[PDB]
Amino acid sequence: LSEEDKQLQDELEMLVERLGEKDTSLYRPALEELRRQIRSSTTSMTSVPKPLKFLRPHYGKLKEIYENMAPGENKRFAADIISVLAMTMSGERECLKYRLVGSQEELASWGHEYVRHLAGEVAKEWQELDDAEKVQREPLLTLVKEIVPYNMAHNAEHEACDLLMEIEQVDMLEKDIDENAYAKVCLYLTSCVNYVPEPENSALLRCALGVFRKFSRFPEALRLALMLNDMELVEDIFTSCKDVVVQKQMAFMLGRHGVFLELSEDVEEYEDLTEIMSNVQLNSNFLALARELDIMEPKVPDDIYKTHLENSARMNLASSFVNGFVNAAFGQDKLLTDDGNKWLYKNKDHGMLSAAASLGMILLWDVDGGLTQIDKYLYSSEDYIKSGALLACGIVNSGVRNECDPALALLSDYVLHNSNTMRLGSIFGLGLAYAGSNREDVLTLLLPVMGDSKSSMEVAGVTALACGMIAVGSCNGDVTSTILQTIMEKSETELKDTYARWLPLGLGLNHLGKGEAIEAILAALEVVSEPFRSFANTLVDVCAYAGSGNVLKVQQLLHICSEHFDADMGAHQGVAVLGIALIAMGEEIGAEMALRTFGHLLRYGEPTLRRAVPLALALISVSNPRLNILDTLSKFSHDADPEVSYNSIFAMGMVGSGTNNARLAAMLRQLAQYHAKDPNNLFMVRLAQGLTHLGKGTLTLCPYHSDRQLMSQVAVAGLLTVLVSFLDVRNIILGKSHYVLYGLVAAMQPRMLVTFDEELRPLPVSVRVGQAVDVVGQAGKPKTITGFQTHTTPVLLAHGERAELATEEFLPVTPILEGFVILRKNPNYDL
Amino acid sequence: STYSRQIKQVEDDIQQLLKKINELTGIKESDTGLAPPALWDLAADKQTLQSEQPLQVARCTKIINADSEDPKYIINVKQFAKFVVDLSDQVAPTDIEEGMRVGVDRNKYQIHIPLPPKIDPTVTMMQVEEKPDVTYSDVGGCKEQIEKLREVVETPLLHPERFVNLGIEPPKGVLLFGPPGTGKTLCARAVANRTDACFIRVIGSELVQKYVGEGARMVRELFEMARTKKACLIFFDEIDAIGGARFDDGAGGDNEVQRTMLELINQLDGFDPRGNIKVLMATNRPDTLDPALMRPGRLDRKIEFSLPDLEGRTHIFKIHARSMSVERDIRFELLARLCPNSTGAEIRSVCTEAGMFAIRARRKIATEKDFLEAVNKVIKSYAKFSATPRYMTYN
Ligand SMILES: Nc1ncnc2c1ncn2[C@@H]1O[C@H](COP(=O)(O)OP(=O)(O)OP(=O)(O)O)[C@@H](O)[C@H]1O
Ligand SMILES: [Mg+2]
Repeated sequence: LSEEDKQLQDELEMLVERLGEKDTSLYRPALEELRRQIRSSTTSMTSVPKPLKFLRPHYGKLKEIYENMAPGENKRFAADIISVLAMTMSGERECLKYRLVGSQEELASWGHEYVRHLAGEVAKEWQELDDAEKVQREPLLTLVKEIVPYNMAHNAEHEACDLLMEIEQVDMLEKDIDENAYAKVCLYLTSCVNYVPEPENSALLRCALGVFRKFSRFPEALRLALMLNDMELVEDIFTSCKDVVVQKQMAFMLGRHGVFLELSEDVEEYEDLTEIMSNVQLNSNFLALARELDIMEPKVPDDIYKTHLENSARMNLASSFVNGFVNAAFGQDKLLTDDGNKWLYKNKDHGMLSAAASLGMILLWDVDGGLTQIDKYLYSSEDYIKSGALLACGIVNSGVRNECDPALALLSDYVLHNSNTMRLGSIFGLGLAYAGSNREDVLTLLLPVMGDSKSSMEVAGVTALACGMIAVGSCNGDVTSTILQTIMEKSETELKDTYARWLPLGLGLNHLGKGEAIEAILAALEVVSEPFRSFANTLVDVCAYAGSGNVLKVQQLLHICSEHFDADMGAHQGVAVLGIALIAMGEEIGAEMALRTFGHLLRYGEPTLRRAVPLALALISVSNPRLNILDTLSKFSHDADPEVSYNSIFAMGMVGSGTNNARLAAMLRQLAQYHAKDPNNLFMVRLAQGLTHLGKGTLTLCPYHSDRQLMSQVAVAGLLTVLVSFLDVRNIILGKSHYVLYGLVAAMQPRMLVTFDEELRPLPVSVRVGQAVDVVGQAGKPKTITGFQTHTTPVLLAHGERAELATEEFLPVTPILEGFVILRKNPNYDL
Repeated sequence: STYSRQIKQVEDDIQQLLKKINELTGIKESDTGLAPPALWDLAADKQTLQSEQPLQVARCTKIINADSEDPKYIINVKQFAKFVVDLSDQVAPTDIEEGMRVGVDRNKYQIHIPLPPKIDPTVTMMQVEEKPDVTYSDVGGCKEQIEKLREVVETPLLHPERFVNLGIEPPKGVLLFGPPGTGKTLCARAVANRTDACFIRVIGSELVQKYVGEGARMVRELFEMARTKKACLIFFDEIDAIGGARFDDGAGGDNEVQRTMLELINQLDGFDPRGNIKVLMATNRPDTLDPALMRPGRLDRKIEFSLPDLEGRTHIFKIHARSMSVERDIRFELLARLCPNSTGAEIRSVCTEAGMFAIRARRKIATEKDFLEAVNKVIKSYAKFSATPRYMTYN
């Protein structure tokens, strides 16, 4: 028994005896001495007074002092000792109570651990309190308004965040944000938003947006509003800022995201801002990069096949697809930019459809120059060539918004053509050209095509895909109504055709990421016959919850996948398998968790169940060639089920799409050797080889940009089109409708880091590129990149690779160093 | 700390859930080489065990009456026996040749499947399957050397059409020589990274074997398995281990190693054509190599990796200090001038030691003074242990 411990044990009686005397003259000194005695051990975090823990029963003698008479000073320090003690046991409605009724002085005077426990209890009882107890939170608001600045004082900002999150009162947080902690609190709140459900999703999003707006951090505020898809808020953020350069960077971000604004002519620098937001300069910037990165030389599909190291109509069509994919958006090719008539006629039947359309891929984003090469094939007499060039028009115009619409002009006069092939090219090109535009003129021109009697089921599905791509995520009433009319007008036997599968997809594309706006749509779909009704319902529900991570919807999809059927009735199981990926793709933890579920689906599932797992893997890891998914797909590349093999090979191509991965190229070459005598598998292998070297390794199909926090709805729509069409790869892809692969054009973006001056000229700068590191939690300055290398700015960023300016000569306008970034000379540098 | 109890609760729940999942699915054993149960095609395994009979590996020795309709094949079943058998009905008579390995059944030993030639596993592992992480951009001051190497070992494989049209036979052998640390193996790694054909790395010390004639056997099998590919590259690092000049010292001085070198020479340029193999050897002692090995047709190109000049040393300094957190005004030209005859390895060590000097002083940026101290420590202080002055007499 320690002598000082024995003294504090004496205070359990002698000080209580001082509080046992009737007169109050001995009450104040003893109580004040006890209040300071608590702080005596509170000066050490690990040290706690064990004798007061024996004073817990002694509250019975002190029960009357803190309860039975005036609260001036007698109960004041008497209750605080009980509160400090209540930190030790459960403290249910106790540790809060005495601090609430007792002394109401500065909270941190009683310790950081004590106030942490008090805040936890505050949240716990705030959950308990009902509406009628609104007259019970008067002191609670004061406690939180004093706790939050205290937590921010000692770099415990994250602990502060939980407090207002639990009580659903994050609103006042913006009031107490200082300039030294706004970045950390905003980063933590944004990192939290991927897991909290509605309405706390939007609540947290708007609170962090307000914190950013208060500090004039316009680029990240615009990013955050884009995550909220609040067009009014996008407009408000864009026109609130007075800095022209910051507005230019924000315009670059909007153009990359596919969101466009109609500025007023009164706004200064309207011309250049509109050009930036319309991506008209994207082609020139990409070509300048390629010239700098000395990759302007065209690549023949032979250089990809590498048949000299290896110890037909389908072959030619696959080679044209490879030529289009490898040379995408480069404008030059040794095989079609030359006299391609011999090559183009080397293909037969619908191959001539894709091959000519492939000629539009090399001219991607180059509308002015691309149409100049389309025009020659626009006058071809053969039915396939003209419509292939028509679709190449839209492919060329895809991703760039031209003020004078060329694609609409060239494709309007062929959407009601008597030939179904000219139609087929025209709607698909129009959809690719105006994806994510919600243009009422284009939609009104396109919509009656679906209801036309001459329009075949293939044409109706193509029209649905297009109208969905124009109105992706817009919840367009007209498109929804006409798609419903087309769906319920068709006969039950007509719905057996897989092209009808595209009708819900466009409908699903209409409400992509909207969430709970499908209940009316689902009620409308209930009247549709089965098993098409289940397919349509699953498709639209998944598209509505795309990129949300809602575990409840994933549970529903897994319940759909659970009951297997001894094909015709089991079609929607593949859609559910794809939907697991479509929902889990939002955040990394969910995707890695869903990888195991995909493995289990491949293991226990039926053929139709396991024929879609490769598509789910491709969707969840597109342009992200992580070795686990690649090995999983390789294990099933030579699968007994032909459809599983085709889907696995195409998923291997999509996963490493644009990555130029050497290992994946070796695997694809080995598969080409193995599948030499199988035309379908060899065609899939050639497609995968073409995708793996997409844009000569300078393009990505990943729908997520801005540090994988912003979802590109157009990219999601294109990937969804291709992957859902791959649910019937035998009839659509390997059949006569391989042109649907050009939907990937909607998802093609350059993995870019181009630093511009304040006058938009290129500005080479030394930068560090390395794998992104999560910087949530750990305080101070933690490194956000590991295993990095120093390159000049015109460099391609792989998936998950962040870039930080190596020096401090330039300040970036936006924290996110992706795409086109404007740099400003640092005043502090060269001081 | 308020979430700690719930953190531990959910963590224990997750661990119990993972164990429960592993209970139904699998993931166990792993010492008997069992794949995860998701890959178990047990019905197909049983069907293979029944239908697919085992086949003993034998070697065909002689074909009697190959012309007629009853050709008999003498096979040597390894350590088992020797038999006179006939081909199965599912094998064409022209698919079996004398001296080739075949696979026969255990009942009548009829030849069932022609088999690839036997290759030593040590020879098989010598082929490179993971390309190195070095490109030609990581080699500075060797512009002419890299160009000469690429136009022999890479250009003919990449674009053979430019050579056949003009009746041009490109060189099929390159010897990289120079003092240690000059970049011979670095350039070889760059070649292996850029190459698309089969790349085989052979270290000369790996061709030294305990028994007589074994090294020549490994060389023969290396060139046999190199010929089973349309295009192939063999890298002979430190070829002076076995490539020494032949001599007669009374006793049997280096007779077996000389036989290995003679076998390599015979494979390179002998009675039989070598094939599409393009060999590549690197050594810091080219003066010790045999004159027959140093002859065109075996080593056609002799690329010298001499010490970098001032421009080359500046280029190497830029290469190795690219990712350095250096100051703004580092005079890399001055640093290159301060180490006249220095290999690229010394320059890399100078960069690393400058970084280490900056780190030791708890500084995040290395100044020019740090690079000067690094030059003093590496180029000057360590000059006692420099391999340069002794080895440029050999090159
Ligand atoms: N020309 C060069 N450019 C850049 N770095 C170089 C150059 N030469 C050497 N180095 C560096 O020095 C190291 C020396 O190792 P390397 O394998 O190139 O030596 P080497 O010439 O094969 O030597 P040895 O004869 O002892 O085998 C390389 O790994 C590289 O980091
Ligand atoms: Mg070496």
